[PDB]
Amino acid sequence: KRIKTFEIYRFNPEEPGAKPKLQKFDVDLDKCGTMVLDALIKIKNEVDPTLTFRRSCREGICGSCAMNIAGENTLACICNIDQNTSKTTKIYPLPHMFVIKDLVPDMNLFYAQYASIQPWLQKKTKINLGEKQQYQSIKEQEKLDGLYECILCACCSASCPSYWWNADKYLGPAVLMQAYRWIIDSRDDSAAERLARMQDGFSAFKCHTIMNCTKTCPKHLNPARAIGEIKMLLTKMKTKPAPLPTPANF
Amino acid sequence: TSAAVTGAAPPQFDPIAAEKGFKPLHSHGTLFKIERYFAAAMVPLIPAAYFIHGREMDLCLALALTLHVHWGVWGVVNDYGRPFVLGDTLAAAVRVGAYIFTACLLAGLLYFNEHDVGLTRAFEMVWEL
Amino acid sequence: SNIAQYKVIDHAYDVVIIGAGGAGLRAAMGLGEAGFKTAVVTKMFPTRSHTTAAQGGINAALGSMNPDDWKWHFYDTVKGSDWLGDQNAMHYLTRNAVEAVTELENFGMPFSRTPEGKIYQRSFGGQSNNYGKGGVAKRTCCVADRTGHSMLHTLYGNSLRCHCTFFIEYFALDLLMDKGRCVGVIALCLEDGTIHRFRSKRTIVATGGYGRAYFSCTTAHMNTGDGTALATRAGIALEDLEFIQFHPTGIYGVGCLITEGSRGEGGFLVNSEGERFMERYAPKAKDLASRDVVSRAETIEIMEGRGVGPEKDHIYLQLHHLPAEQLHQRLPGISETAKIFAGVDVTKEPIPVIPTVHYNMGGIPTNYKAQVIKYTKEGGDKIVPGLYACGECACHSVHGANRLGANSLLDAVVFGRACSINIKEELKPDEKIPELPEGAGEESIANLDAVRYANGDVPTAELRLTMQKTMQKHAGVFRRGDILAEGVKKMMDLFKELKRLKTTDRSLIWNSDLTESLELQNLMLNATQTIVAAENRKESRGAHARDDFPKREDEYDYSKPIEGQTKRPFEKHWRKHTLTKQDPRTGHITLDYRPVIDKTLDPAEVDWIPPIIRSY
Amino acid sequence: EKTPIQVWGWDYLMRQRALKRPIAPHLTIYKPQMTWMVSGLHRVTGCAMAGTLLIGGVGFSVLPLDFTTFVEFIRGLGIPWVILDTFKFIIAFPIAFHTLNGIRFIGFDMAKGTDIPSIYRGAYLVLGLAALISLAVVVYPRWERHKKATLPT
Ligand SMILES: Cc1cc2nc3c(=O)[nH]c(=O)nc-3n(C[C@H](O)[C@H](O)[C@H](O)COP(=O)(O)OP(=O)(O)OC[C@H]3O[C@@H](n4cnc5c(N)ncnc54)[C@H](O)[C@@H]3O)c2cc1C
Ligand code: HEM
Ligand SMILES: CC(C)Oc1cccc(NC(=O)c2ccccc2I)c1
Ligand code: SF4
Ligand code: F3S
Ligand code: FES
Repeated sequence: KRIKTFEIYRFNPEEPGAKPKLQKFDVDLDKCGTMVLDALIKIKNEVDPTLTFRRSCREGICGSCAMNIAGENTLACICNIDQNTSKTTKIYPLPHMFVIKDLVPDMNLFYAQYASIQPWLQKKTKINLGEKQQYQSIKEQEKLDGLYECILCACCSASCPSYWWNADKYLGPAVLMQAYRWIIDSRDDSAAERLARMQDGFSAFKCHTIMNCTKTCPKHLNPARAIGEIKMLLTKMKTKPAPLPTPANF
Repeated sequence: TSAAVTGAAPPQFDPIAAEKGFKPLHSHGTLFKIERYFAAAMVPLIPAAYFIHGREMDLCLALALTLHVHWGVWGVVNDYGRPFVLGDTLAAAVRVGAYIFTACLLAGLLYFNEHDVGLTRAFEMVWEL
Repeated sequence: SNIAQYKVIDHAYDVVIIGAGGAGLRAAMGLGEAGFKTAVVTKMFPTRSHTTAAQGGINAALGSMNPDDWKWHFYDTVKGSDWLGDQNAMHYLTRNAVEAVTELENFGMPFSRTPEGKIYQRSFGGQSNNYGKGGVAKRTCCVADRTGHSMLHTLYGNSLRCHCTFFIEYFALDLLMDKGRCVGVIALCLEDGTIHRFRSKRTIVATGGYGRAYFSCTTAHMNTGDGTALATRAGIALEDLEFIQFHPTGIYGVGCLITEGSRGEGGFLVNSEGERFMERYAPKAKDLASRDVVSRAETIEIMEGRGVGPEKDHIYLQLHHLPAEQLHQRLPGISETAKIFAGVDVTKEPIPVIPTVHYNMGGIPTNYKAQVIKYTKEGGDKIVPGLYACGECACHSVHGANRLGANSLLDAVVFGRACSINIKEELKPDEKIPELPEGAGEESIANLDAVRYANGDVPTAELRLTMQKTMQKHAGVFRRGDILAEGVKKMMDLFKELKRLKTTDRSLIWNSDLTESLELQNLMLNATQTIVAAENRKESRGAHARDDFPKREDEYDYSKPIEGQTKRPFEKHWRKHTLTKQDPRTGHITLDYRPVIDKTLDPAEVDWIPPIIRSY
Repeated sequence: EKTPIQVWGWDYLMRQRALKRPIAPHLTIYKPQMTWMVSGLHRVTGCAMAGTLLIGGVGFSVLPLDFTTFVEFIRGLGIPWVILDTFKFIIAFPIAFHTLNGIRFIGFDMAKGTDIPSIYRGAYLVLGLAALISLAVVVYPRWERHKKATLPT
């Protein structure tokens, strides 16, 4: 048998005087799926049902299982288990987030911030909600690629040392890329008002180009590039192009 | 058993309700831009001072480095002078201390260029060793 | 409630939605827009909902690629159902498609585009122009590979404007019933172990499906059929549960869905010969035949030794013959998923795939307005006051016996909206929030405690598995009356093993041992009802295929001409909805049967579609 | 003054405190990566330099000592020539690397060079050029001082 050993952060808020721990669990790799999630499940089901984590989609699309494996923030469900058994693989929750139990962090500041950007299409001319399609060219919509893929997993926000130290004022890479996904949407009018909401010295500008976000994102996306883009926009070094005009026959 | 107490709504940011009555404008934008333009300008200066020395370069190094390091430490200070970890008065004392650090820095350099060898010369004298 | 204390917490809402996927949210938006104090209860953050995992698209006759007609879509949808579909509801679904999907775009859903700037549409399974006479239709609006992801994130986004108040990671235990009327929901808050009773004039059930009833599925770990469990526990009979869709192309080893979009963009299935075998099983639509026909096609090829791989037990889905510019523009996610899970460069090798449990056309019965219904033989469709259901958890029935590809995201948005629309126009503000009856939810709490401290020999994960394993073997793609009977026999035994449950985690705060056990109970209800229904349906229709009854039994023989036949009575044919009534504690199920509604909503708008032979 | 969300955020931090919930480990556990190491370095150098200018400028002013009698004190020790030029190298590198990486980061501020290959190339290039310039500026004159000691007149 090939026995992999995991070091898995524990915390029980129920118990009095309780302090975080690290617990070793041995997993027979031959009786277990390829992915780190698989091990956690195996361990929960066969060894310790009190082991507590988030999951849904088994394919890397929900973002619920985001955690810190092997030092980096990734999704457990598409992280291959490290086959070499002389290593112990370490599993902590998303760094610098308040925890509830084990690998489940309080995710609500994250969410509130994503509400703050107003993640929905705005138009300065009231539209008849069902009636016809907004024009947008291919080129225009292709600006949304690498931006709309974000699954809200928080891996990157929780890898940003600035968002560690100032989660309360600096929005962080996840929420900021999404703020930018609605800014450069040609179908959206309110670019100016969106930028007004993060003018101050913390909201956007506490990005100190550390780059751990674009690195760690398990979806192969780039927030540091999007933020950079916001800085240019926020300092008038650039502007949003106006929407390509909606052709007569449409 | 179900003998119970009326609940309340869970805390939750209402982005529209928050929007009513907050308009405020303080663009850090134009301030950020110049901090960078200034660092870009210092790129020539740093080697300019490798080659050309004197009491006049000592002065421009002393002025650029005072102003750049002012904005430097200020940041570092806002990044770690956090009220959650320090509580406001003590953390506003770190904010203020970023300015004392700027003013002592200059004072010290000016002195050093006026009643001592100067920056460029001081560098020469360690490189001669 | 015996052996512990529980903080109960009471709330008063106009309408309470259990669910925050497609259906759930679209309903919430319309309600909050129309003014209502709306509360949304969901056991996971709404973006993690299974809707986010959807891929291929959402159907509407936008005509962005070629002229189109919602009546053609209507047609294809009914032919889809193998005439188990309620045509009034299938009418509402398709009439309102163009508008529903336009809204999504008007909300900022970032659809892929045509050169003209319009919403891009791809081809898909079981669709056609001119009422089946024309070609392979292009109705399936897609955001590339990840249509479900984009749609849900958009709805969620726009649900922050509607002032709808969210309760995130609350596990719904039961409906709060007061003499046949629903006055709310009771749930467990995971963050603190508090128990919550929501009083509300309405309750919309939008909880998704029950894929995890089986060993292998494309569904998420959270597809546990809670909403159906809830209804079953409120004494509501569930409809059509035996109709379980096997998506033709889930990845062999892992169940991860590979989209039908990948065929409708030009991919095909291939056997061990190298043959493109779907040209035999369905000459007209080839690899875009309906889901039940394709899956069965593969399943035979496996049986008859044309399987592929080491053990010859899956087939290949081939895409490498397509341009890479098209493979990345149209199938980027499954490009990546096939890499991660099957080791497959999709532009050079084929993907190992195999039919896989995917959708649940069955569920909570409703009328065209999505109002839950109970059925008597002699009184008929009697609506349950206060309760509504939509999305996978419902059986409207818009899918009957076979769900069409890209019709569910549609059903969720359309009938989700329909809930808000139908409630605005039936709920007036003289009526106040229902006062709870005394002892409301006391039993639901009793179950919690019981499961929470459960003692017995058999742990909760062991039982789930043998549920899942049993079900995979006995209620599969091809079924027989003896296998099924033996499968009921085993399932009803597993229901009894529930009393010997072991749990281990004793906490109230974020206890996944506990909630997964609640989920297991819920899954048993669905699985037991699913199989007895399946065991008794002595015919073959849609997904449900009996080897030992391979004909589709309708009122007439629709393969002879019709004039000069005599209508078989209700009791002797099978063109009816199966109804399953389970005593939750004993587990005993009794069947009943309910006529299929054939009228459209308005004959001056569209003519009902008579049954024929289903030939793709 | 704060945005509304930043108000919310602080109120959030207050609950998190009051619930005596722990903070998930971070620097102790996060993998070393060229992304952040180098940021760390850029600040560490940036700061050290300022600190030297302050302890220097102000130090020599508030002391009876001056810079000339300091350079004799150390010379007096007559420490080996390799050690000295290493201390020189140590002085050059902060100035070089920070100056270089300073421009790098200004790219990152402008969305430029932000993909992972650019991030890693950028990193190495800037560590290289800085070390090269630091090794040149130390050695080159010391090399000319050996040419002086032993050449033809
Ligand atoms: C892999 C995959 C791909 C698909 N692709 C497509 C496609 O391309 N096109 C298409 O039309 N259809 C597709 N479908 C079908 C379609 O996506 C689903 O039928 C649809 O997403 C269902 O939406 P829903 O809101 O009814 O439920 P879901 O999206 O399943 O959401 C269920 C919600 O109910 C909540 N819930 C469940 N139990 C409880 C409880 N006890 N308490 C509180 N809340 C609870 C959950 O928290 C969740 O928020 C796909 C399905 C799968 C599995
Ligand atoms: C010669 C060209 C230089 C350039 C282009 C430059 C550029 C920059 C930039 C862009 C930052 C911001 C980094 C961030 O936000 O993370 C910065 C920070 C800083 N710089 Fe420089 N710099 C130069 C030289 C110097 C010098 C000579 C000193 C000497 C003391 C210095 C001290 C600092 C300090 C203290 C900071 C603090 C902020 C931080 O690390 O976050 N810099 N510099
Ligand atoms: C342990 C690593 C991953 O993380 C850490 C830990 C401590 C400090 C830092 N780095 C900063 O704090 C930092 C550095 C440069 C610019 C802005 C910052 I906010 C990173
Ligand atoms: S960006 Fe990459 S990492 Fe950050 S949230 Fe979106 S997906 Fe998760
Ligand atoms: S990790 Fe943090 S500071 Fe900027 S580029 Fe990345 S967000
Ligand atoms: S469980 Fe969905 S991202 Fe891993």
